Amino acid sequence: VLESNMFKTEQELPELIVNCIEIAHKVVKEISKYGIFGVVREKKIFFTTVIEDDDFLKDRLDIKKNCKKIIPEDNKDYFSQIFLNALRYVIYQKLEDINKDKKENERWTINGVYICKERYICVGAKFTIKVFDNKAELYVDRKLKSVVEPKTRYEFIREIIQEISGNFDYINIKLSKDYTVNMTRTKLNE
Amino acid sequence: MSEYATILPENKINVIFRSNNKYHVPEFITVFKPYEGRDINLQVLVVNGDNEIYDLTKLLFYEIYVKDDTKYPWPYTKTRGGISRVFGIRYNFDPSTISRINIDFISSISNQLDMNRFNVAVIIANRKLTKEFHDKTKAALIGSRIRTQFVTFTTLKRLKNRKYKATIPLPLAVQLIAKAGGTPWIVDSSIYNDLSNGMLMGIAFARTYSVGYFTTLNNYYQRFDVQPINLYVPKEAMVKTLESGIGWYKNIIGITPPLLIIFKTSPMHKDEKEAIEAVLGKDIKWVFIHAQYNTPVRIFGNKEDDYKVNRGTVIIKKRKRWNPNNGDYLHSEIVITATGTPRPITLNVYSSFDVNPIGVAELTLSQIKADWEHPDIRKRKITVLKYANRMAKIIQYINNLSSVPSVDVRDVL
Repeated sequence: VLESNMFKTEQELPELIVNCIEIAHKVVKEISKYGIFGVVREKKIFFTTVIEDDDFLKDRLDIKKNCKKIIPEDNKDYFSQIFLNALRYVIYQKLEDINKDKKENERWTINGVYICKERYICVGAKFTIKVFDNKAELYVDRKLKSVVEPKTRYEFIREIIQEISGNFDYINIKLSKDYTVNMTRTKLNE
Repeated sequence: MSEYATILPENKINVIFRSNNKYHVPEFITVFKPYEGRDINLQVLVVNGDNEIYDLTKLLFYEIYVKDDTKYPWPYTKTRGGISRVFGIRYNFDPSTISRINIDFISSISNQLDMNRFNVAVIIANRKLTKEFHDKTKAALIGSRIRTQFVTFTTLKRLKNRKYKATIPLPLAVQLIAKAGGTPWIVDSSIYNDLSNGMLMGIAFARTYSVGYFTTLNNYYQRFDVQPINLYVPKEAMVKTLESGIGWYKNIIGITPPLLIIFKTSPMHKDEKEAIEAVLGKDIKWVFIHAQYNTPVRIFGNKEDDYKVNRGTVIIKKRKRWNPNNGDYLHSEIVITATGTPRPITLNVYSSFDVNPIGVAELTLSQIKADWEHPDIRKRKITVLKYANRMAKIIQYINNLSSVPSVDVRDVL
């Protein structure tokens, strides 16, 4: 049995009920800090959120609640962007804990989703999301913004994932109060 | 299992040589000699070179390729000397005839070409000339007897570095063999039965026209079809090119192909699907492969080593949401990890039947080795895509496209 850098849901993604507004590409990036995960298409922002307060949701951003029911397989480009914004939110929330007792040159930041982790050119972890067979697949790879042994890559992805989820073998990206993508590291059976 | 890994060794795929000599290593052309060879009448035309470059030219094309006193060792099953002995073909080169040209490049080369005396015309020049005037030269000499073979000054200089002197000569004698009208090898056609006669059309885009490089399952017969486009091939263009390819296949073989394999660098489009099912109806099976030379996958090994995974590892994931009776055709996905093949490959398979994924993996590996430029590790790619793209590149310079069907693979290779 071999390992990999892939985490993915063990079941088909349930239908994603998404709210929407009309208008943006920079807006979706910024509002991902607070918990609003959206994708910009047909001049609209189709988004999910973890904010369980309509007034605060409006203040951060009319909002068509539950306006669409996306199937990710038929709308891979929607689900991928929403998932990436949710992942960025998760990492942003954990950044304060991560950067507690580390040197100022050894502090993680966000620049897919890239965590520029060690700057000299900086080496970091890049995240990619693919929808396949109505399932979500997340890839984390060591990148430079070069060629290293497999061990120095495995131990790098392990650090980045452990400092996000606390366990290397899973990660939970929350899309909304009712939808949470639970991904598990996949061990490709020989 | 729907998502697993396996090992597909190169020994299961093969290439053929004289008298049905089979081995998985293309570089063993030196052992079993070219499958169907010809005679090489060489013409070397050094362009803007200093003395040392001319001594290097004589060293390479005269002492290493002709003189038996210069006992050059060859990669595998070597005896000595040069082309005429190891390959068993008639190699003729006169070092006193080397032409000195002070370069307008194409005209200067052309005045120095003698098609009545020579089959091959090696052109030696620095990297800038070998890049600006490679495809232009290949196109400008379509239909002529002489086929050109470019060699840079840098490769000649590397003949002094010992290790490079022991690896460069073969990936130029094999190309000389190919450009003389010879066949270094043909693909082991037996590989296309684990996948479950046919075509292997590769789709490229001359940036505009669509290029379909059609070929048999052993790469013995080849033909380019060029269809203007008014990336994906529209329905009308794909229908036309498929009809033309099937006509050629029936002309050469005598029947329509029972299985059409297609290669692209983009996912199958709706128009391509409609055209495929319109020309092929429901009787002829089709496999379509969207291939990328990159993969986000990064598979790691166990802790008893430094997380190293044996080369040849292939990751199969069969899409369960597949049903060909309602327009759903994306069958599976194959990730060929590789260090030989320099790049990893990801293959989105579309299929009208239960196409075996390791079958298409073997297709892609046998099409990697099918390339006659398989030596020179850097240039290792899928054959049909590679030469479809070569034809796409040189089509920008061909004027009378009506000659495209007559063009040979050796005029682009």
